[PDB]
Amino acid sequence: TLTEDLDAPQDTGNIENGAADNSPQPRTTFDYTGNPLPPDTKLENFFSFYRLLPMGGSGAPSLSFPADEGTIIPLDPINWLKGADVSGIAAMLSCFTYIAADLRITLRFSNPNDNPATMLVAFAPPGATIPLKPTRQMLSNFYMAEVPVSAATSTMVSFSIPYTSPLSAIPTSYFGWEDWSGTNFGQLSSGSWGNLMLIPSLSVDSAIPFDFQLSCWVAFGNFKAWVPRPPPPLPPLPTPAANAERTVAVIKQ
Amino acid sequence: LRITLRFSNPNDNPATMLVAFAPPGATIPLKPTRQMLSNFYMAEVPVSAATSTMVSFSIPYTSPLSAIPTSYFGWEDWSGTNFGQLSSGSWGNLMLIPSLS
Amino acid sequence: HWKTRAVPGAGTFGSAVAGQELPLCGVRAYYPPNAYIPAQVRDWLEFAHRPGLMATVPWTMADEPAERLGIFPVSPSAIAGTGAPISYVISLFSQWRGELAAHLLFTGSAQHYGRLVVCYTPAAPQPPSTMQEAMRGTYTVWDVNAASTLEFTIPFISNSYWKTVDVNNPDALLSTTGYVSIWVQNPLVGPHTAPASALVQAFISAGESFNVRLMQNPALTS
Amino acid sequence: HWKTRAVPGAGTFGSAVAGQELPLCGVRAYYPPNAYIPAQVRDWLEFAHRPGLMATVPWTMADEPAERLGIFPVSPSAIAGTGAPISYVISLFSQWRGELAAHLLFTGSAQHYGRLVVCYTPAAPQPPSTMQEAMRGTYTVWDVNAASTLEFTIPFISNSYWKTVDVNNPDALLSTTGYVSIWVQNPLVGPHTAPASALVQAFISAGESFNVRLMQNPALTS
Amino acid sequence: HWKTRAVPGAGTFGSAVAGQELPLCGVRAYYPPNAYIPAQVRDWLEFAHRPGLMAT
Amino acid sequence: TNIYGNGNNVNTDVGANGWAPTVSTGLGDGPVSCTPPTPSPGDTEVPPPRKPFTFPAPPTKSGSRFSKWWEPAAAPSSTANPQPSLIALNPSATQSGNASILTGSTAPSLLAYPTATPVPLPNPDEPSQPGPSGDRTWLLDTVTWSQEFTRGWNIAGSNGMQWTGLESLIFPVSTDTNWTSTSSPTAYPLPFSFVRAYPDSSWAAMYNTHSMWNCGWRVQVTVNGSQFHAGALILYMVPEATTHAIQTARDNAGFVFPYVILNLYESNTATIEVPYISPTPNTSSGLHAPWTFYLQVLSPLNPPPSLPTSLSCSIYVTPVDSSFHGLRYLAPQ
Amino acid sequence: TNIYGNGNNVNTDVGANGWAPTVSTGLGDGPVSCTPPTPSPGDTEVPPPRKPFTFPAPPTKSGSRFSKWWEPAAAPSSTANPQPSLIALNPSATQSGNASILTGSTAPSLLAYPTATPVPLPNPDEPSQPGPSGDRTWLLDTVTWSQEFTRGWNIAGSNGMQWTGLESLIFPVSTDTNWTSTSSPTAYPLPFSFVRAYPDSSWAAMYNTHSMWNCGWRVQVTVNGSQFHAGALILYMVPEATTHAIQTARDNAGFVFPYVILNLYESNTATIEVPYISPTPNTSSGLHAPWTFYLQVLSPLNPPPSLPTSLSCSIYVTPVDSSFHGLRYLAPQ
Amino acid sequence: PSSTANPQPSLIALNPSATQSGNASILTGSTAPSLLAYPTATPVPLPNPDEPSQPGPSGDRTWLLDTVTWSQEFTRGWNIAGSNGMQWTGLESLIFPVSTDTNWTSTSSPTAYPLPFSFVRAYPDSSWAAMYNTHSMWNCGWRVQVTVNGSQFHAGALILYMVPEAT
Amino acid sequence: TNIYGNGNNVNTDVGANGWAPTVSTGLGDGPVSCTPPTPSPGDTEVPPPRKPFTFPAPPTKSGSRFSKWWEPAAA
Repeated sequence: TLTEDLDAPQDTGNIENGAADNSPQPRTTFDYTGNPLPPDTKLENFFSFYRLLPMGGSGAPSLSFPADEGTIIPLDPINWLKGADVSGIAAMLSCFTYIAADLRITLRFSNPNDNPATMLVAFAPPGATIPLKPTRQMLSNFYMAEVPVSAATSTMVSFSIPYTSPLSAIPTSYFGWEDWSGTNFGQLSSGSWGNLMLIPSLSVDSAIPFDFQLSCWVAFGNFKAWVPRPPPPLPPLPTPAANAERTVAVIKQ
Repeated sequence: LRITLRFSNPNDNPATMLVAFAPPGATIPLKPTRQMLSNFYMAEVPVSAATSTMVSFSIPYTSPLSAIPTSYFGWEDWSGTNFGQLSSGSWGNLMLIPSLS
Repeated sequence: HWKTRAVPGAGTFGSAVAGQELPLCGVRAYYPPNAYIPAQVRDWLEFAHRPGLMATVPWTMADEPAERLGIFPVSPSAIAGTGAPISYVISLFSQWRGELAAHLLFTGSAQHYGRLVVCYTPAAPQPPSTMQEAMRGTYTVWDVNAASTLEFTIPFISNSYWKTVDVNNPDALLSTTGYVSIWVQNPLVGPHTAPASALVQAFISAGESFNVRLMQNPALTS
Repeated sequence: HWKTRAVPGAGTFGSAVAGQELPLCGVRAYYPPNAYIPAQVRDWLEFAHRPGLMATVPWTMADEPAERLGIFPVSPSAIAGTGAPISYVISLFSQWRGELAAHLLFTGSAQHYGRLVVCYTPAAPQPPSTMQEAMRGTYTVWDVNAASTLEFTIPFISNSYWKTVDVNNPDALLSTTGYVSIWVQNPLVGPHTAPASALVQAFISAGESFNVRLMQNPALTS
Repeated sequence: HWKTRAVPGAGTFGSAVAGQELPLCGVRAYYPPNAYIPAQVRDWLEFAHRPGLMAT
Repeated sequence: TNIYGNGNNVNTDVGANGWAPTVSTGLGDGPVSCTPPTPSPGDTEVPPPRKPFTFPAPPTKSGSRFSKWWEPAAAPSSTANPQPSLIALNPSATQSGNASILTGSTAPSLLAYPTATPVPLPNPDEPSQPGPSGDRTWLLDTVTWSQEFTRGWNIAGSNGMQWTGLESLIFPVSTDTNWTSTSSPTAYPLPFSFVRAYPDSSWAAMYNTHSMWNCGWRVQVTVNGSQFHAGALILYMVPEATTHAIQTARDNAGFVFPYVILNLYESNTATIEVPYISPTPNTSSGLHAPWTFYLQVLSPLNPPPSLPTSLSCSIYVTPVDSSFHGLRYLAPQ
Repeated sequence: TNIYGNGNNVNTDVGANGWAPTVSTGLGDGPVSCTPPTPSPGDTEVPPPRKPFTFPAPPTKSGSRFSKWWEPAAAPSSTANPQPSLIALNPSATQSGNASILTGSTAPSLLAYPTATPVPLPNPDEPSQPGPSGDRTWLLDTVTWSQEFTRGWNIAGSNGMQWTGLESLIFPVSTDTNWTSTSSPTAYPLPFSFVRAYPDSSWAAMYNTHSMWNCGWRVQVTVNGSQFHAGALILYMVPEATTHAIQTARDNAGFVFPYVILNLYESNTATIEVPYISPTPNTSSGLHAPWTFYLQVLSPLNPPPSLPTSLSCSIYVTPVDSSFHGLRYLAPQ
Repeated sequence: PSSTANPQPSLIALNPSATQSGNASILTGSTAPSLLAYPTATPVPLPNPDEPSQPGPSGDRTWLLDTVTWSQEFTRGWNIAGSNGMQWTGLESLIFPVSTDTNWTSTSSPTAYPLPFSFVRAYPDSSWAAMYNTHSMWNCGWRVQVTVNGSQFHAGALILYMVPEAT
Repeated sequence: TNIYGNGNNVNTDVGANGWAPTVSTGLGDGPVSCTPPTPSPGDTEVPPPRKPFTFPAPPTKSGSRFSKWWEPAAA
């Protein structure tokens, strides 16, 4: 403090080194004091909450698979970023290259036609051959779930998948190939958390088979993210131009 | 503040409400979408087809005002008007979007 | 047999809740050891301390001493439109408190001279008008040759212990603090071999004590 | 796996019950410290001790010694119509026991003289008629110049340990106690410069030991 | 009486899960002793060490 | 019996315990709850006049907590004695920064709410406080009392805001449009109507350019009627609210606030000592006036016949232990 | 309270405990989780240059565990001292295997990420590492700087891969089809564009025939403008990703990577020290280039009038603590 | 000081320095001569009995007076000043009361600014200004600071006299 | 076995214990119940002719319990 100082130290510095100094300057008449950090910042606390992933290569939020045919629902974190929205789970993982967690899915699906039904949900650990046309006997060895779905609609279910990847760290972006000879550039099919293949069933087996509709929430746990990348762009606000400078920094004056 | 809300759908089909809590202050999207609404906090309320399906909630005290006024004499915006009320003192907002399969 | 009655929830799926999912695997398996990947990130504030570039401000040889180069107004509304870090982090959370430092480079010839004033004026109905009125709240008259960079500190001076992140109502209480500014004081001088103009670029990185809480979807798109 | 049978309740939502609501948040957050806001209220009886104004009673220079200024009858029915505190608190609860004190101001010239009698007559089929019959149960003959105010105490004399708060059946047992009263005794005297009349205002505030229980909606509207 | 709300699973049959099946018998009965049958196999890797003929 | 029976004495959860390892466990869930933050230090200033101004927290360490990934390692009214009527002497006096007010007879004087404990300030700066000027007792408009006012008439001088002004005040503050109308004014909000009529005073000089302000207030009214006059007044000193929510043409239960009846029988004077009640440590300048001072009539004063019907009175208002934080260009208000 | 209250401080299961006897019990079920394997020994090599090469695990025991059924029994930037402009002397030098680079003025030099601890290798073999050659500082293409480049122009020499080359590169590697096009090239991936132009060097001789390779990288650029020039550059050294996901015509937040601004005001030089970040201990040869080195313009250099507009610069790239595992026939790439 | 043990380098060398105040502060490069004119005298008991009212900033920090333009045609001892100075003839026969605007506006002005009088002018809003009007006797120590940055090739000099009271 | 087996000798809840920390807990709920008030003193008179007329409770203290918000400290 002391108020008026002739000799007080300068605020000059250098930001050219990679490291940036953010410590507060000791200005006179100012008592700068630290603050405790509230625990919404830590990752493992912030990613433990469910969020909605974009389904398929594109065309989120929901996927509609016709009856009698299973959809494989790839869990590649690289497939999510394709056609990824600016805001969502999709674009948050774009900040880290490598992530490791036990991915907990909760998926819900609503059958428009009115009869009760059962989905058979299986998890094929990476990598595992997905049968081209799944059969109840073949699909079953992997791991089982039987989801009774309410006749009207909206029957949920949750899952807990441990971390099976042999990559140690699954990349959210990969620059290079996969096959030695083949192409498949820019992605790796063995880094991820299995696949969920699911085959619907109907006992009545009525005509007008129709199509089921679903969407799923995904929340990591025991999360670890090894190297950062810059977050995606957020569209800026419009310029009011009536009275500027109230919001939106002016410049070039 | 602990809310318990119930809602009854006159038409007969089962249904689901998606109940979210936007902590004060938070921008409420003008037209909510399932993806946008979801980040905040989630609830899935299955509602009985006939009617009367309830649900409860527990909301901790999020206000930065320390104390929320039940009457406020003064303005809110510096330039704007909004006299006699403050939009940042309260307990979020519950935005909820129905759905039918 | 125990006896139980069903609390009215009866199948509601929460976002934040304990357990609730049956395991879909077994044979718990260890994850290849991964001690070798560096720079492990444990926080979202570990971004807030890595700077980002708000705006490039032109500086010119022929200019008056009173003109203002730029006047960004501190806010979750104004910073979010820049695109830097903390532009994003402030946006992804619904409340913030702390003191965010604003660095300023100088990109110019080794021979240039002049003084930028960096004013910080806490909240008020109209913005500043001139250096004379604007230059009150705080300032550091900064020479352009001492270190090649200036580390300023935007204090946190305001009522509440927290500040809301608001967009649709930007000029609202608790949603803003005062304006910053950059004013000419002594215009450039230099030999006639030296370049005509020199840019001044302004970085914003949240200093120590910057904190946030209460998750919300990014508040820019919405 | 445990085994359970469902008690017939099966989804009834109570008013007073433990838990029953899934948390809709997490990241428990501390509330800015608030030690500086004074006069923190911990009770509903902390209102009952702050007086309120029942009625203003006129007093006049030309009057007989036997006339009665006012005769409020104690009750949750009579007090509730006044609008004071304890008018409201008694109303918002369904039973009350205790002794509620009745203050009386005197607003008048420094020179006035006279004696109000404050009678308290416990329950009986008809009300009082005259000071002679009314003035039995208890009274304090009060001079109008000693302190400028009189602190009386309406005792609690009645059968049961509690009293119901009833409205639709006001003249009912356990719902009332006796009447109060204010009777002239010695009419005003004063010099002929002094004002003609002087008002006497009567405050009611529940004294010590006043208690209540068993919540109900305010019993006035209903 | 305890009070419980039903997590959304509500009757899903897992593959790997604890219990979930009511016993259909009782009178627990010992299995004739069987110490005499040799070459008890405890692993699937105990096959991996027994060779097989790829190609001639 | 561990972590059970919570919020005892009632069959409900009162959130007796802010947090337990037990609540929110996977097996069972209770309602959530909160705990106090302790934002370390700061010029501990909250309610006057208990504010020390010394910061408990260490200053300038700026330690931080999380380890950055780019660094290798880092670390009365009792009936025992009754006050006599105004005939008896009973001297008293209430002073202030310099100006002081003597009185005779009996002067009711109270301190409305006991002074609360201090709390650490959110912002870091040194408050600038001025000894008088900005202290002492400032004289607001002297209001005339008249006989024709019935019960609860809300008498006020020329500096009060009008009834309709208490709603839809407009911007910014004093436009002179809401302060001039037929029949006015009902009452004066304390922060807004003090600056008006006193721009010269330092308190006035301040509170313009300083943004957030902190003051406790004490109001004093003086009415001396002759030994033969009879009447009463009330000083409510209502905390912030619109009059419509505070009181409408009733004023019957209005004694819950601070009141201190004047009662022209035994008293010439009344005071109130009010610590300031506002959310957040410091209100913003030019808006949000927390206290509003109403002056009402319990009983119409009927003067001795043959003497003038009107009677005069004044209102003395003064800050207590003022403070300010932050600077900026001058703002009219 | 045993095995309860998990992942404290939040109302959720954070998987604080990898395993407990309690979780997955018949009575109640929690989410699953994992624990580290410790695949006993192996030439403990992971990140340069902390790699010891000595195997902790016993070698040659090959004990096994399960009992076979056919055997009977078996067993800075601190403001304390600010770096002067390029006028002042302030010598510095950064050496390497043999070649070394002197500098004057102020040279910003950093080590991007702190060196991680070693981890046991999956495969069993002895890594073959060559002292220089394969060390020292190799000179990549000298790129010309020009005035007409606006902000974020991505200047690069003749050895860089073109923009469209960063997508759909094709096989195998250099076809010369993606490396020659009008206006190029945007930037050079570090592993791929180092072998190109340096087949003779041993590092080049290796990495062809050795399959998996392990190297930390350090890049250095040298620009000396006259005391009167003004401009800036940035060295991003972006980890692996397509440019489209990394940055598109914006580069506004791109400082999250390592950066080390050149800033032709006070500096002639910049370096970066990067440990290699890739999944699995060792990347495969001929594919998967983890680091990519972008060089961008913050502000257009406007030269002193009457002097030539162009300005020249070079880029020095070198490995750190190389290693290799496994052999095979020569592969072009 | 001025001791020949260590000589201050020319403006080419870096040599940082800064001089702060209540809130506002002024950085500088090169060499900044800064002195304290007279050593602080000891206190003495006040004649009057009262408590002084002193304001922390506002009324502290650094107030910016008029920015004066320097021109080449000024010979030695030209007394350059801005728009807030009192004119030469104003230094004699000022008149009452204080600023009449008659002595502050004339062809060619002004020679210099008396410190107490020309500070209030141009700063009525500041608290120091709010004070010193209504408070009668005032007590302040003063510090004045001028900032001129010419290019490495300019050559010149200035002096700051800070003359005590006299015509 | 704590707070269990209530109203023994019958398969029902007899309200043997008026109150326990255990009952009404969030985890489980039992039927409610009551306990005697003891309205301190008063001329202890109820059934003749055992009535003493002497008040056990202190007379004239009128202590009260809750602390009024307008008093600084009181006890």
